[PDB]
Amino acid sequence: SNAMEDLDALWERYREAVRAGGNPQALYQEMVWPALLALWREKPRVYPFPQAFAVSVHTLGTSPEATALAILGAGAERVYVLHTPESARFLPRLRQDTGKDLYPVEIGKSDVEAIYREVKRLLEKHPEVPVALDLTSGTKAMSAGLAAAGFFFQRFYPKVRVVYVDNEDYELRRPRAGTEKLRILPNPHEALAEVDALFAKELYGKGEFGQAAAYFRGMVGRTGNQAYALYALLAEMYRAWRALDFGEALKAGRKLLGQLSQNVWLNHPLNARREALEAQVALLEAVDRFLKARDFALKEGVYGLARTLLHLAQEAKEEAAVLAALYAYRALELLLQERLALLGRRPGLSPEEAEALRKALAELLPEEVRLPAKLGLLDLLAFLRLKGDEALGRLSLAELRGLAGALKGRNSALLVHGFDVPSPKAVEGIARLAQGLLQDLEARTALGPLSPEPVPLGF
Amino acid sequence: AMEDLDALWERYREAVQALYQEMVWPALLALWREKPRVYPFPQAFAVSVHTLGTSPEATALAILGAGAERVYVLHTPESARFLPRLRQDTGKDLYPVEIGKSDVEAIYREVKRLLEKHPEVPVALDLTSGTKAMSAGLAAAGFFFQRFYPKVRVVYVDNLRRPRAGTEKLRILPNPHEALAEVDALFAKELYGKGEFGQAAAYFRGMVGRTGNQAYALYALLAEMYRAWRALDFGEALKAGRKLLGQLSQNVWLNHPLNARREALEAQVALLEAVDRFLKARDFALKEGVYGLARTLLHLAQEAKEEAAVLAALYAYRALELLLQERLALLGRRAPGLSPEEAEALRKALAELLPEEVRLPAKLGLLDLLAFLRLKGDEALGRLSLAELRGLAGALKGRNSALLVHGFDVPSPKAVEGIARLAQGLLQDLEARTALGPLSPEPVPLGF
Ligand code: NI
Ligand code: NI
Ligand code: NI
Ligand code: NI
Ligand code: NI
Ligand code: NI
Repeated sequence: SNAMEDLDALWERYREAVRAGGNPQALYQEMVWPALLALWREKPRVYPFPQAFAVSVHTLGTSPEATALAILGAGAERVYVLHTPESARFLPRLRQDTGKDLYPVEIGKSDVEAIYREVKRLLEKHPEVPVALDLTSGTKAMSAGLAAAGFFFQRFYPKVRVVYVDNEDYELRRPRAGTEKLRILPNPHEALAEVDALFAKELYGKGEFGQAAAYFRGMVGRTGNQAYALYALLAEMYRAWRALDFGEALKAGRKLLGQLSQNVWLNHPLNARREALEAQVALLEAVDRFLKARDFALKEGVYGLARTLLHLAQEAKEEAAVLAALYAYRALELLLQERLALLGRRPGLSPEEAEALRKALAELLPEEVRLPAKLGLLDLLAFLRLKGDEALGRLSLAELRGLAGALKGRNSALLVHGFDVPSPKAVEGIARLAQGLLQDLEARTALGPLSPEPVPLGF
Repeated sequence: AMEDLDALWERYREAVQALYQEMVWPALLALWREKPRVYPFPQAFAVSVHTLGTSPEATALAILGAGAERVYVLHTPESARFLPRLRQDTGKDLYPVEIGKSDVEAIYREVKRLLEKHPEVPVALDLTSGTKAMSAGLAAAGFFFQRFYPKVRVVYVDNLRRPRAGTEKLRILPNPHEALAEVDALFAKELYGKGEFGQAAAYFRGMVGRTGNQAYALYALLAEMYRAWRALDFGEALKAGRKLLGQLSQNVWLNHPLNARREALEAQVALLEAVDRFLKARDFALKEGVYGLARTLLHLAQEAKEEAAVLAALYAYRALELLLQERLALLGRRAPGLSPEEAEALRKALAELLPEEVRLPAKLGLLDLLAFLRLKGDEALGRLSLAELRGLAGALKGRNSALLVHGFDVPSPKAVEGIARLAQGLLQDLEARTALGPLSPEPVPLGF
């Protein structure tokens, strides 16, 4: 590699020329710079891994040489030079040492805002190709602004990379001739493994449990730390729980508690809220078992199911009305059914009862109106309240008559058997009624801490 | 105090580098000590972190300017020889931390540790001194961590051959969003790409509020149309689509990027119109609205298949039910159109499928409706293998048995999958018998 060799020889000759005592600036300009330029012309030195760039953008200040090296090292077809007004005079020489067509763009020395604007415009212009942002030359504000722009815009233009010419200083108070290397400045997200936890925590606070679980699981692979696995389990539980997959939720929670039990994890932050987690997993057990059993005697399973549905209805209430009404309807139906289970039957209708019920329903809304084989929602209200039901007897008639409209419409909704779009006031009425019943049932149940919200992550 | 510094600078230029030291330095120092000059708007800092390269003076002025009680100095091997002068000029004790000159990841690690140590106080990250990799690294770390430590700020000392002594200003470096409002736009696009249509709509609305441009109001109407569509509120979706279409008709917007997809857009809005008609009439003669409703429900089922299997089962059940009901409308029947020879024939058909004493409810269920439609030689259903009808029979019986309707079952993914495939075939058949236009399926690309 002769160019490299005759260059090292020129560096030692330079050493002796400055040891003799000449002004080393001109001795560098004549002795060294054309051989270094030659070395980078023939074979650009890039690290850590070689890359192809379609576009390169370069801040420019006092030192044209390093920018020339950076242009040659990125090897882009299209080249932009973000330069201060003073350094425009350097652009012909920059054009000559480099042999590229340059696109100059003038920027004030303190104008960081303009750096941001120029990067944004340039990425809108080149949105699908690898782009190199070279911060080597310029004021601290220009270079830091370019790096900050690159890393920020990587979120929307993932082929952007930030680069710079790393020079190592080695008597001769100057970088050694052949040691400069074009490097990629690593993104802080890339370079810090554990910061994924921050992202995960953020996503956990907003209830996006699946994505938080993904961040935790991948962090296990990257950093090799198994504590995050536990966090993953937790998020997955809350995902399966919110998805009404109670079996998957219970499985994940049991695995999590079994991990929290080992001595190796006694100091895991999740052990600080261990009581609440055991209460929640207990809820999951009760619900899973009640789903298998369909027995309305197990009050705790009915409670967990209904409460989960009501939580989902309240979360859907503003942006997904039809969904919300579906959830709320199933909750209220379950709760009324447990009320009936307090009595004898699930169908046990005597004719004195059937007649008295036609009376009750008729007086509510015409006694000719007929009653179906399985009891409706308002049907169920009338049968239970007709039997003086404590929480259903407390009902106000003003509310009752306005609910009556919503209660007939349960199977008639878009997502069950009909085409109704729900009236939001009807959704709120169903939800409020369901909530009062949920509270009465909660009173006659054996409950843990009763913590609705997911557990705080502890870090 | 500062006028005095100016007098010293004119006297400097007249007496004209060590004379910059002796003449000017302690007066500049003293100006920064007495009242530090911080811009654009001053503030207090609890923690200060400084990279240190070859220029200890600017770092001294930065340490004074930030006014922090705890000062961390991130220095190179060489830079250690500057630590006394720093302590002498600032009059502060310093926590030194050694770094390599291009060890950027050690800068990132240090900032991370220091922010874990000080999570709820204003922290100034000063990049004035250091290699390009050190300063760029500190700025990058500051802006990245700002999302999780909002009180972090990045700062720097802003500057004949020397800069005039009184003009140095400790400045706060803005992050890109602070300096460029329009990037909230980019955020919108990302949300729009992920399906969170409401948040995209709100973003575009705010952009109209600030920039005063109505094109982003068109984008907001687009996102709101898709949000209402996804929520199965076809009235509001039809509303927003109508208005937007009327705008893209107007001449003021002839170059709007959305017009670049108008042929798709129109079709979708027509679809909404059809659906609205159907929903008001409950009349299965309106084939277009049936197709639009069933297709929306099937898209929702597919997007919920992985994570929300219960919800996806509900969606797919409703789609399949609507499609079978339309197949029934072909024969001019509904839901009660039974005669005894037919009911018995269906008992024998169903029993042969699954024991010939089965009960048929008054109103037909999914499996009952399907077998009945075979008993009437309906074409699309008639070309099912008896094997796959046996394999679908279980999932077809659980129509009202699912957790989200009348029962408690969790779906097997094969059951939801098979019901969604059956409904898909019926949907293609109905697609032949409608004219819904170009009908691009996914949301139209924003066009920027
Ligand atoms: Ni040679
Ligand atoms: Ni990550
Ligand atoms: Ni979401
Ligand atoms: Ni919640
Ligand atoms: Ni039903
Ligand atoms: Ni989709």
